[PDB]
Amino acid sequence: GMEDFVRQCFNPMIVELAEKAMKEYGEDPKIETNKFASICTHLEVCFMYSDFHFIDERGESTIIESGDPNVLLKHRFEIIEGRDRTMAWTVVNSICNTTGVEK
Amino acid sequence: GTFGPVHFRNQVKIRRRVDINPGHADLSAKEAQDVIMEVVFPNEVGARILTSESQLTITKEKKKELQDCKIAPLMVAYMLERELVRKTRFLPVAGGTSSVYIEVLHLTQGTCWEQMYTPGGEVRND
Amino acid sequence: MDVNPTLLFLKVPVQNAISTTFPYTGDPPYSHGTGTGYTMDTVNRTHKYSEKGKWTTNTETGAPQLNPIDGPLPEDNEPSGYAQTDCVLEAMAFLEESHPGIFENSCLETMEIVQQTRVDKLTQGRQTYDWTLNRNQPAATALANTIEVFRSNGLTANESGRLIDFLKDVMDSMDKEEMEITTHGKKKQRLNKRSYLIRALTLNTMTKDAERGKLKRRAIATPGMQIRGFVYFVEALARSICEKLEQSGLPVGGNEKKAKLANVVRKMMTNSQDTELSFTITGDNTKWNENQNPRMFLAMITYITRNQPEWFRNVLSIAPIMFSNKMARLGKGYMFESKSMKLRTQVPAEMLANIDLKYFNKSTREKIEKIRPLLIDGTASLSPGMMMGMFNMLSTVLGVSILNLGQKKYTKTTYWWDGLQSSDDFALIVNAPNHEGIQAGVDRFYRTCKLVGINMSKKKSYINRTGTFEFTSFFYRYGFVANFSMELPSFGVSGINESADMSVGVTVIKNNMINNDLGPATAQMALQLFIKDYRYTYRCHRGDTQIQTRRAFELKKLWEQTRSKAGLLVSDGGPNLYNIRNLHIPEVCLKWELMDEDYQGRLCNPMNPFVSHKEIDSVNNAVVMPAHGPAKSMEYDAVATTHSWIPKRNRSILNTSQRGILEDEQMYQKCCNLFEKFFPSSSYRRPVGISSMVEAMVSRARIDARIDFESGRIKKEEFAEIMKICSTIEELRRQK
RNA sequence: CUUCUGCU
RNA sequence: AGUAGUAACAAGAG
Repeated sequence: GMEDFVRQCFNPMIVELAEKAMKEYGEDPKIETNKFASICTHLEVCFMYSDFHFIDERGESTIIESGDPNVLLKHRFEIIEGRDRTMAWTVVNSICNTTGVEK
Repeated sequence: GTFGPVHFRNQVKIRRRVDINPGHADLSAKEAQDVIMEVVFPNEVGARILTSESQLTITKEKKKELQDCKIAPLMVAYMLERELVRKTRFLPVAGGTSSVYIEVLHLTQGTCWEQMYTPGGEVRND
Repeated sequence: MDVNPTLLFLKVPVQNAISTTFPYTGDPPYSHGTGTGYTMDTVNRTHKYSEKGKWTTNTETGAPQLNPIDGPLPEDNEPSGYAQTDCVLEAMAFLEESHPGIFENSCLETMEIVQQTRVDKLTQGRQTYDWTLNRNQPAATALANTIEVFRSNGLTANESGRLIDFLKDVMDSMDKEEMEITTHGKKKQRLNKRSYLIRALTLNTMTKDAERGKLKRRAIATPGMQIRGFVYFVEALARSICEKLEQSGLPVGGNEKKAKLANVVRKMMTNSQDTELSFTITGDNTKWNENQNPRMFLAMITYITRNQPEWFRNVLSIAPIMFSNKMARLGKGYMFESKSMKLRTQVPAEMLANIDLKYFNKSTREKIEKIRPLLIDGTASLSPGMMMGMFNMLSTVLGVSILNLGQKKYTKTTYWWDGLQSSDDFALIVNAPNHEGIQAGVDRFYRTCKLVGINMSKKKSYINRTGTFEFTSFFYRYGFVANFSMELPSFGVSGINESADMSVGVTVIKNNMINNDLGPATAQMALQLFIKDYRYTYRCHRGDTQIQTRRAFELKKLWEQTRSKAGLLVSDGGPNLYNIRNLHIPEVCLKWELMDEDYQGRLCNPMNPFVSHKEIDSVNNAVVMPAHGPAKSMEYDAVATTHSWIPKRNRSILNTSQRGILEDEQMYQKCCNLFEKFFPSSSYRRPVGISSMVEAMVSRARIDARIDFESGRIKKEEFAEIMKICSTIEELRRQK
């Protein structure tokens, strides 16, 4: 039906993240299939918006698809989405308290 | 504090709820915890946000005062909770029921005597 | 000239001098040996008091059961448990009529409680029977062991963290065909459905140590983890109901209880007609627990939960159902000796069902013979009565219902009654036009109680003119009298730690001055005696003293080095500065202005190894057990100082089979203490989340490393190392 | 024997 | 022996 489509058309961690979020949200993943697919698309896009993007020593944004673990690259984007509320809001406070941007 | 004469009388202490920790008059339990969390664990605050001038002023003053404090955060939170959350208990009182008077209740009001005492510092207008 | 202190009562009223009649300055009578004899005697007495009931055999556990409900009416003043269901229901209905909406509102609140209660709440309390080990374990340990066992058996609904889900899991486990448990050689044991049921309804039994005012010892019981879940909701409902009952003095405590009793009694005496004679009956109820049948509590729960959702009725009624099928574990067993051969031996209680009767004395032989029919797998069936019932609030509600039934609109006669009831103790006020009316009212109240099974103890009760009585050791003589002997055990060194003892001692003196009528001169002398005992107990005598102790050298050196001797804490040999003026000020703050800066810094150094901090629920809080009543949480004001250390833990488990459990505990602490280094608010507020700890800690480490890098708190090399380690941790978890 | 323990 | 009193201790587990 739909759950199989999501399993076959999304990455394992993406479907895992979406389903877990569904569990913490309250809805059953096997019943609200439209919500599940919408969540998977949202999670996926959010995570893509940070894939391969890093900041070099000059502070300039660079793109590195083949990520070298020995290169001192700082990820340009930190994904608040895909984690438990608590952890996400913890990251939010850490960013606001250090950088100073309004919460 | 100032000590007056001790008068022997037939003290009649009635049991009623009295203030142990007056706390902060402009903050409720929630407001107190909100400030506590924000002052001791600024990162772990969560979705809560300060929504009052009193909360903002207290948070600013405590943060200014707790600069470079190595004391265990749990003790800091416990002490802040003591100072902020209002606490009351049923005690047999004969004199004033304010916290400044209840804390020295043992010294002031006796079973057959009363010790005129005036606690130091300022007193709440209310 | 034979001196006789009792003659002092010829002038001073007994109540005003009641403290004199309390021997609490002596050691309490402890219990020696096993509690098997007392448990068997309690079971035999419980079944004898209901011997005229209906005998049945359970289809699940297979053990005999006794149903005394609706049995013959009491034909003698002998204690009887044959409660009548119609009378109990009628009493509940009249209670609801006298206080309209009490059950509806109490159910609404209790319901919400049920929705919002978490599994952690079962960690509160102590000494729960862990069915996985057949031994008493701390509530947290028994809960964790039960949860781990359930998860290994497929019961995975408790992960929601709601207590109702754990109860649901308990129900499913009850329906499980076979259960798997782990033992430690980390062996695995299989339990059939019948055996599981028996060990799930089993109640462990021990002896009530250090009980005062009683000659013969008694036996108390502790339930398992399954029962505790439903018992909590039943007690919450009973508490919510009792809060609305004027005659129920159970939920309140301390001065609040005395205030409630004084107000209630005052109003009762007031509304009484000027032309109506009044009398007061004081006395306990004989064999209270042995006669309170769980079926009656089931009936009351069903009546209270009328019109409520079926799930609420089921969850509330599960507790009485399990208690009606409860089995009491006999205990440690018995001990035999041979004088000729000069050797001792112990027979476990599980062997009493098959052991020979020639080894026991006449009394124990009779007790074994009388309990043998009810002995099932080493546990005795205990359907009748309520062995050490936790339904203190429910029983209080039933007693209050009987008390409320004495209004002039229910008696339909000139006489009427009211009063106070807490657990098994009560004080009844009867108003009647004449002595004949008083007698008729007393007889009617006694007979009605018998109807419900409650039965006043004519042995330890008396009736006098209204104005003086005793209720739960509180002596009312036109006003509650301040008894001080009851608080004597609370004096002296509490024994928490070197710092908590001082604050607790001064706090106890202050509280007794405020509440228990402690005179200022007596307070001074008490303070002196307490400081002397404190010094002799912790070996913290004054530096200038010549007393020789193994700790005298360090104290002497500290005294010589310090310039301002008065600033030293008493625990460091400093002089005592307390007095009536400052019994409420912690000693650290009291001496802060006099402490030397070097010593002040050393004593309050936050990096000191002695100070340790557990959850905030256990910060500046201690458990104190007074002469009567259960343990109470006392909060004391104390500054975190090197003196606030923790005493050594018992190591007797280090040379037993269960030593592995202690090791596991160590491992758990090793993980929880590490989590505190990642999430600082873990102790102040309970962390939440479904992710594994490792995942949360690694994520937090990555976030903190980035934030520190951006802020500059760490260098590029340190950040690279951190992530490298985080990636290694993720790989380690995946590799397994 | 030695090891381990005094609430388990 | 003694403690003590409805059952123990007068060491216990390796």
